[PDB]
Amino acid sequence: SMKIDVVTIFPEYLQPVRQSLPGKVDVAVHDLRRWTHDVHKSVDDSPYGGGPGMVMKPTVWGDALDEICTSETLLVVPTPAGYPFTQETAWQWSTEDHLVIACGRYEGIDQRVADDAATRMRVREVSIGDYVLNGGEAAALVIIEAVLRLVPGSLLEGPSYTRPPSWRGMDVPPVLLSGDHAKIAAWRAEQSRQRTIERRPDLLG
Amino acid sequence: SMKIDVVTIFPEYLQPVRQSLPGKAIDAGLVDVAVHDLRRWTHDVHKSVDDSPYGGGPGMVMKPTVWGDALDEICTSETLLVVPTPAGYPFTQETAWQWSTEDHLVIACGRYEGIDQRVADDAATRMRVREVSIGDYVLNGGEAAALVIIEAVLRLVPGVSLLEGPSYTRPPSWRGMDVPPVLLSGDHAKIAAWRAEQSRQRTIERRPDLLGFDS
Ligand SMILES: Nc1ccccc1-c1cnco1
Ligand SMILES: Nc1ccccc1-c1cnco1
Repeated sequence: SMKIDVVTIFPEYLQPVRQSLPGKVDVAVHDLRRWTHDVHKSVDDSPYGGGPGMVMKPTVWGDALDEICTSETLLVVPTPAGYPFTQETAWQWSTEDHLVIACGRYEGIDQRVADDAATRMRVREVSIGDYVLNGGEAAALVIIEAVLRLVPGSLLEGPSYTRPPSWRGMDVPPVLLSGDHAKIAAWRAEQSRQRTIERRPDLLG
Repeated sequence: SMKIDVVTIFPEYLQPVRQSLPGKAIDAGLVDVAVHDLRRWTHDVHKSVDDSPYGGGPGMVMKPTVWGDALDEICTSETLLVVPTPAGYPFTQETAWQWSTEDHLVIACGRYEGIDQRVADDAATRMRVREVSIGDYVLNGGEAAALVIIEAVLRLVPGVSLLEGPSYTRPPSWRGMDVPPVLLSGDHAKIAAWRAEQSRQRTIERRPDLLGFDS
């Protein structure tokens, strides 16, 4: 049984993932503006030390996490400056009772929010890849998907084929129709080797 | 002006593209994003898009016939066909910059155990095709990757190294935690330096690979 709370100023981004799950795991989405202070519902402010963009306010985020998090919570913060989120990470988090995902803008959440939370609960700042998003919402979607599909409920993969055996002048590799399953395995292994060399030589060292 | 077509068996799942950066870009007319139900190109009553794999293995493979018809209608020779897949070349910031100047992106979202390889092979005889991974984690399908790609690319469209260090804003003291004094000093040189040192610490600790170190 896993509970996921997402906090975001774009709550509608996450509805189409909440309404996708089967046997209700529970996924709840919260509008950050619930915890604003002022009639203007301000969530960000100018960065100390100058610079472009805006930093998300610690007083707002602090109130939101205070309400939603407990000592058992794993607080996940998608950020370009995060540790890499991997399948290993997904496996670890799949056994957790409570994930809270804090979605911020690219510019960031005041660092004191995470630092303060970390004195009471486990906090994980994570990046899903080396590209820049405008905010953490899309990364939250990726994390939610990768984690939840592992909830009870190396080399690259090579090419796959299905019917028909011949399509637009291209035949399915005859070995796959051979009924020689040791040979098929060996062929697939060689396809995986070639593809890993070509596309992901980093995986080979 | 850019056109993005997304083809998926879950068109409703691509509706998050309607807010945030992408939504604003669409509203401002800098991009048009159209989502297509793959099952529109089926002809049987059960609208079957998948079948069991040749050679054996777990799960199902998406049929080339349906994809071929869909891509025939949506793509031209100028199209950049994007296929998210765990076995793809890495999608990076460099890729996002490159695709940001494209006139037409078509994103094919796969489900089950993948799309028959001949779909990509056939398309490549007629247009540029890019199979890409957005990271080494396993998704159920290409839909979430499409959303990531769209966001990363659209924020670079005209009109729309080292890790970033910590950022701070008001108030200067919060829960007994103070903003680093150097940031309040207005000394642009000392601030630039502190920020450089923070990023170094963070990059070495979290992403040593960026600086050419192990793990
Ligand atoms: N660029 C970002 C901006 C804001 C929140 C997360 C990210 C992110 C996470 N992984 C890659 O990018
Ligand atoms: N795992 C997947 C399954 C289907 C379509 C894309 C992916 C993917 C791409 N990059 C990471 O995951």
